[PDB]
Amino acid sequence: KKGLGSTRNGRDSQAKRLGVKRYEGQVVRAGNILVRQRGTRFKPGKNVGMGRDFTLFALVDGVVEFQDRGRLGRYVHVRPLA
Amino acid sequence: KFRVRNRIKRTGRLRLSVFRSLKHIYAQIIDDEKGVTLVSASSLALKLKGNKTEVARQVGRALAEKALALGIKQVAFDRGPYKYHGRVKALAEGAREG
Amino acid sequence: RMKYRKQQRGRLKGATKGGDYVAFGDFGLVALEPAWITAQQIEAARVAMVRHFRRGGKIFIRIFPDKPYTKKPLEVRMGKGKGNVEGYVAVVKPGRVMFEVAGVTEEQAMEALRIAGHKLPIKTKIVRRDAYDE
Amino acid sequence: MPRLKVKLVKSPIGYPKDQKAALKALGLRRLQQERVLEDTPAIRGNVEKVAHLVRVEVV
Amino acid sequence: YRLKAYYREGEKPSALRRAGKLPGVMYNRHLNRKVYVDLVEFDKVFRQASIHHVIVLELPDGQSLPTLVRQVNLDKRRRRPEHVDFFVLSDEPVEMYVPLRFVGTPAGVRAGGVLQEIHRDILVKVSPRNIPEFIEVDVSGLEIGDSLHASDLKLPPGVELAVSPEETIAAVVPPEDVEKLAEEAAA
RNA sequence: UCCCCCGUGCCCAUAGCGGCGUGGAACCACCCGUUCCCAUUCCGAACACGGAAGUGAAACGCGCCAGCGCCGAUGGUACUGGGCGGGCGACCGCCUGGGAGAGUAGGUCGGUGCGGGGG
RNA sequence: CAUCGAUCAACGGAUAAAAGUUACCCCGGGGAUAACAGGCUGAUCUCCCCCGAGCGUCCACAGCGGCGGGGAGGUUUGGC
RNA sequence: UCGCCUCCUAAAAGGUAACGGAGGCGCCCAAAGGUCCCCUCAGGCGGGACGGAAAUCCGCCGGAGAGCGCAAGGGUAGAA
RNA sequence: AGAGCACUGAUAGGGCUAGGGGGCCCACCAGCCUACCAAACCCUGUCAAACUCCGAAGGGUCCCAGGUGGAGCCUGGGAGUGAGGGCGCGAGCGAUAACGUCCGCGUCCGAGCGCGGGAACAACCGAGACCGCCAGCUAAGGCCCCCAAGUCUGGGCUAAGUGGUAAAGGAUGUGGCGCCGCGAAGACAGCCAGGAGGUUGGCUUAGAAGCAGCCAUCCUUUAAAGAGUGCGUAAUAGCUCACUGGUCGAGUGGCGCCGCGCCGAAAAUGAUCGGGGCCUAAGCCCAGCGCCGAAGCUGCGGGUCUGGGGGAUGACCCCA
Ligand SMILES: [Mg+2]
Ligand SMILES: [Mg+2]
Ligand SMILES: [Mg+2]
Ligand SMILES: [Mg+2]
Ligand SMILES: [Mg+2]
Ligand SMILES: [Mg+2]
Ligand SMILES: [Mg+2]
Ligand SMILES: [Mg+2]
Ligand SMILES: [Mg+2]
Ligand SMILES: [Mg+2]
Ligand SMILES: [Mg+2]
Ligand SMILES: [Mg+2]
Ligand SMILES: [Mg+2]
Ligand SMILES: [Mg+2]
Ligand SMILES: [Mg+2]
Ligand SMILES: [Mg+2]
Ligand SMILES: [Mg+2]
Repeated sequence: KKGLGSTRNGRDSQAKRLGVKRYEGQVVRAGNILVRQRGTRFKPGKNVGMGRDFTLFALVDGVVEFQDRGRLGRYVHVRPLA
Repeated sequence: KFRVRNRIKRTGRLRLSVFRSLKHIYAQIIDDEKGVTLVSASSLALKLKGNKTEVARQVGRALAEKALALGIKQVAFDRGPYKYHGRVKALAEGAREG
Repeated sequence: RMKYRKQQRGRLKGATKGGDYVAFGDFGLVALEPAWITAQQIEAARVAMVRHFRRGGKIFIRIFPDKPYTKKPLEVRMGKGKGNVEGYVAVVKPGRVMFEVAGVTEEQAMEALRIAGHKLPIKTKIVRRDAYDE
Repeated sequence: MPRLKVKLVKSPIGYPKDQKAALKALGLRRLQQERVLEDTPAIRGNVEKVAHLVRVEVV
Repeated sequence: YRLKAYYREGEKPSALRRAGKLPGVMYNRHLNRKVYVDLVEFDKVFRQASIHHVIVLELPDGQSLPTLVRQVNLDKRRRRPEHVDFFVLSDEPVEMYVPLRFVGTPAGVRAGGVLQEIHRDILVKVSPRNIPEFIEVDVSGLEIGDSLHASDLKLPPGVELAVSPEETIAAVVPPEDVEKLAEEAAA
């Protein structure tokens, strides 16, 4: 019954929690993060912004919204105000 | 082609988009958000002479006169495809000096 | 071919899209129930048609084995079967037009498809044509 | 507008978790239990959610 | 060719789908009416009517409309139709298909060959007034290796095309024999 | 309030591609010269200055076509919540909600806000 | 306070410093786990058949059944 | 094989196992770092002394199919 | 999921065409045809976990509203658990085997081996058991006997014990449907009469007269015969095939589909749906009323817990 041993295909990597964090119409505070992502899939809009890892974080307190610039991408903004 | 239209749109508002043609030079002060123009300084649309460089230097002094009575102070330049050199400097260099 | 190695399976779900209609041909063969038709009954069904009529006709195979088989050899459990020891198979669901031919009447072709229809694990129904072209 | 009266003739055994928790929201604990409420469409959902367990009458 | 038809409305499709009826719909440029028709009546007629013959509908509104099929949503699996689209003709131009009745026996068939009527029908540009029946082709001087495109065609009066004259229509292919299995399983 | 031109912003191909006509009064571009600011990994090609010999050919904006491209219903279907049924088997069927994809008729050679100049 | 000495790679790292044999063996437990069988399957095995290209002096079927296809048994080799 | 990275299995929030299917890392860059400015590919067609299917050039077509150090994925010429 | 080919790759046919294969220009080194292999591109029709121009039901999150549930939150004391298993589904592995395994959702056993149907049968079906009662309603499932309840009513189906376990396949089993041919000028089956010359068609062989193979896809006298549907032949001759006539006398044939059946189908102690036994319905399809049924619900009684309520109260009294 004694057979062979082994291949090469069991390696994997561990999870990165890739997602939109806060969603549209969610109250967010200051500094919060909104989009953890790979690249510029959703782009930083009004009162948003990103460093290094494409991380959309609110510059200022407000409400989060989505608008679709079809061509120009997808944009997450911040409605400060109230 | 344009970039710096976007570069300013990051920071504040108050686009001062300058158009330069071979005999003409038009300089507005246009605000986004509301997406509406304001001080529409020009020369070939005003009445000034035609020596180009030393003509931009005066339309540059117009917005100052015209705007400082409208609640304006905040510079926010908008070089077009041009390169901050000749007429665009003279157009500019009178602005804050005005 | 060129492809790349081996592939999972795929539960033949809805007896559907794997389906067609007699295009470039007179009469054709249909599937009453699904299976995994192999690159060895096809040829076996193919040559069985030609041999019925020497010098004649044109047989239009319309399925292709683009799928890997996988079998291990008597061992235990490790890795995935390299397999292919029978080769390649073609995903076949009902309604599909397996074969269809042209070049003779029917008394010389109601059997050529009747024959090869016996080279299949699945029940078949010869298609006349029915000009229902879409 | 008339109310909503619902009776139950089936048991929540062999049926999922949320399906049960609705019956708590509607207040169904026993057998042939009669909870009569106000035909509000938010509530109708959980009746539409367990339509097979409960019997519905219009009052 | 005459053909009774009926109306379906707020009912449900699969209903008289069972009882032997058949659902459909008609449309032009300013009307869309869900309707239904008998199947065995549709199956009696369409087999030779096809996507070509004159199609008339004599609805219980007394109306009698010259129309055409243009989509057959057959039941994939179970060789039977399920739904039909109807185009309301009028007078304005229209694209449609015309049979390509080939005539004679070709030359390549003699020394081994079979006709492969690639397109028996051609999308054309024409008027409902002018309803051609077929476009004959003297396919005969064609041998094992001689094809025929949309270029090689004599068109009836008042009819023009919308496909491409750089397309294909028919061909005579070599046959298949048993002496050539050597070129196959053993190589 | 409207029409043309110029700068520009939004809706993101019912704006795009190709072809066809028009526009030069002002508009803008081509165009003259590189003396000075500036500049080309050679070059006034481009960036730039000075400017009126020439023109709307280019490029550009405006109107027509529908060939490509795009948009695209209704209808019906696959599929699927959820409840249920049949076959040991691969799988299939019923009911109530949801409802595609592609294919059809059809539509499309953009729409709009601000300022400035000229009507 | 700033910084250095890591295949501590068995990479949350027992020590700073570590390989084997036992059938001369023993102990504590495990069918949570292998051989013999009981059980599931039935890939292979044995038997059986369906079409029918051809053999059989002429002719598919007296007897034979290419390429294929579907089954019964659970006697083999195996899998669980 | 043991740590870490990319895709699927991952059943459309995250996450998900198997001695499942496929591939990488233990480096590197004083410029591959930041600021300001200029420029925008691969490929194809057709002409071009070398070479020659493929050398630098030129006209057209060319919206991303090139490039972004290394595996893969996301992203991206309205630049990175 | 689905579907599609616009990216990644895969593919059958045809087409036009870079390259090469046969053949001439037989060589300046190029060229034309091509039942040849072949990419670029197009149409026809497609394949995909690591393809997506699209795209769901569902899924997650914030707001609003219902929702008082042993909801949710916070602080602290204490534990236990961290081997699980079954079934339905979506995948991977495995042989589209395994009462095999690794995952996800949900369910249940474990902790419900406590009850009722499934003959028996932990997780299949119903249904959460606080106790008592010789009370009533029911779910699953059942109604000839063990075995409580219609040998119930109407309408079909099958002659095998199908029911009471299995295929590809064969068929002249049976019933229902639809699509047509024939026929009073006379049709299906039977019976009588005739059934031929050109022609031993051309190639083919020892031979090919129809019966070896290949090929096309003739002319006739006659009311009617086809380069012949089988046998038979070595080739032949012989019969019979359809076809014409008469006979004749109340009808006939062919295609496919479904509803139910037949065979296929051979194992080891003794055999059987649980057993008997069954318009032989006590089996299958449909419709209707009725009945039995579990600890589920209801009825009365008792206990205990949480909460409210009565008392200027221990206790007791009420209701959920
Ligand atoms: Mg991120
Ligand atoms: Mg319908
Ligand atoms: Mg005027
Ligand atoms: Mg450690
Ligand atoms: Mg010793
Ligand atoms: Mg062993
Ligand atoms: Mg047979
Ligand atoms: Mg055999
Ligand atoms: Mg950089
Ligand atoms: Mg790059
Ligand atoms: Mg799929
Ligand atoms: Mg609330
Ligand atoms: Mg029991
Ligand atoms: Mg109770
Ligand atoms: Mg009794
Ligand atoms: Mg036996
Ligand atoms: Mg025994």
